[PDB]
Amino acid sequence: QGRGAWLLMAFTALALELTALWFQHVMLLKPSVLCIYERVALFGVLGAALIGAIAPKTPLRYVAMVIWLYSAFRGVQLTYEHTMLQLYPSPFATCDFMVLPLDKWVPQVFVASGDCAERQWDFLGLEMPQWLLGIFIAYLIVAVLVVI
Amino acid sequence: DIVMSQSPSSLAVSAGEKVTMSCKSSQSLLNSRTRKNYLAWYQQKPGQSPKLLIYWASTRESGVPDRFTGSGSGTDFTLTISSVQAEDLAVYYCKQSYNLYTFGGGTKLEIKADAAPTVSIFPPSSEQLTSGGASVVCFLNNFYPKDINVKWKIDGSERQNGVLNSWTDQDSKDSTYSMSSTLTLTKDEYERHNSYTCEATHKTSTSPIVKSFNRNEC
Amino acid sequence: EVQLVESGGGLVKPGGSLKLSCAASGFAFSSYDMSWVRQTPEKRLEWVAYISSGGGSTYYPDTVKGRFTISRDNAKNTLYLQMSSLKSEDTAMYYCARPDAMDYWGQGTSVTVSSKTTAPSVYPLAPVCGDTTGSSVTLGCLVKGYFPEPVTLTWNSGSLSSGVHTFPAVLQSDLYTLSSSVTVTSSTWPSQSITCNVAHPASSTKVDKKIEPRGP
Repeated sequence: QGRGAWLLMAFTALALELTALWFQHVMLLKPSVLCIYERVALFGVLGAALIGAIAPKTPLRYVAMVIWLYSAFRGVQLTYEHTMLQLYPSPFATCDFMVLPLDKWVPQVFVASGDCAERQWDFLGLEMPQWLLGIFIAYLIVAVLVVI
Repeated sequence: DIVMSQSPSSLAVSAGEKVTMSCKSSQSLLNSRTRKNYLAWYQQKPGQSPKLLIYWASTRESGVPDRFTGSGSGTDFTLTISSVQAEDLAVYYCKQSYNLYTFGGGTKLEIKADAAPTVSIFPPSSEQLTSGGASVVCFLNNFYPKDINVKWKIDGSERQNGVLNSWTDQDSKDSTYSMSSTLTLTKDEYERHNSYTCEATHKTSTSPIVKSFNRNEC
Repeated sequence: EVQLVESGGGLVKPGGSLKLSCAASGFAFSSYDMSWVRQTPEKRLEWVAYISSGGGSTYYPDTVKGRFTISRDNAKNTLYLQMSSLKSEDTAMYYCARPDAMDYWGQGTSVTVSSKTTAPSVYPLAPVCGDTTGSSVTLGCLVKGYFPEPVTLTWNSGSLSSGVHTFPAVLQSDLYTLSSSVTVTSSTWPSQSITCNVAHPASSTKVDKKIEPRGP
């Protein structure tokens, strides 16, 4: 309910969610695929926290909650289907396109050129492209709880 | 695409046995993540929508009796039905759902003691006649095995041109064939004689079961 | 509990068009996906279309891709298949199915593609006009000179269902002809009524024939 509280959550996500780009390479994973669409949910919720971060007090822009609520939920819907697409994959082994990027700094944060659901074996402790459902539940569940 | 191909086309069995027909697919049906074999088995009763039976390859579906079992893995699946009840007359179809949906050709599980055909003759209907035609039929209900030589008689003189049959595909409750021969004349040619009949010869005993009637009244 | 009744299709000419609707009833419709399976005259089984839960994506085998259109309307709970440039290959029975692996299947609308509809003639089959009482009286219904398959023969509005045989229509000329036996206790006939109902869908024909004994 203060600059610190908001900045912690904005930091924790910018940090926790940016780490996403780390290890990607040695993992022998690389392809975000649908994930780029989902990466968006991070700046959606982080956007709100970092924009509302101005101070969760004097500034009435509290709207930060709804946009935080929206992006946290929007993240769950897109991540959930992604989880389902593994514990339940579809008949279209083929990939989409067979039936707003670019930016002065670097396109890196987003990418899709590589391949489809193929070898992907992860083997890292307990996967990770699905742990994200719980993590977004946390932001959403923090968000619902503060505005109930 | 993937090609599913089952063998054999048909199976006979005496009611209560083990049967294991086979489904083989052109493409392996395994995912790397989870042994998940993406093949289903659908049973389809005579003149009915197929029913889901086994999915994934092993796992049975709400109200499948343990007796149907799904083994198989990779390109090599097998369906196995122990204790064949009478209400298991069906074609059994395998489907792949690994890349689009394809089906096997089907395997007809037709059931196996003999019984006597039950004939009954039926004259033309008034209106059929008064509308310019005449057809005479007899049903051969509840017989088994399939083979039955049904012979029409006009008082004793036996003509044939225009006598079209049909066997039901084996019953599922009672598990025995049926049949129906139709002698189909012109309106006026029908009163040429008087007595009509048809006979079976079905091999419960080749004592040709006869059932008759005679024109005049009807 | 959970039902599907597809319908609305009989005969259609080559290059033709025609749209079928699966009337869905008794499950959370807007949450499942929907599929459209046909079954050829060889008894063969081809998958035909697939629409996603929220009408979002659709998929088709290359054999109908372009000519076929799997829409849905979870307002009126219907699924739709809109067939166009109709090949005489398309000639099949058309099931509407449910996946989570088709777990609840419809019943079919037969659709045939050819170049002459013919309402079926329906004559009732009363037994020997002799009073000669046996024990288990069998009566018949006869259906003749129609196109195309199928018909739908029902004894007493579906109520007479136990103890009846309906023999595979045959192909004399280019008219199908089909018979129907139904046994039953002598107690249950003449006294109690028994009628043959015949439905030709591919022509709209609701012919009813009550089985009368034989007066002069």
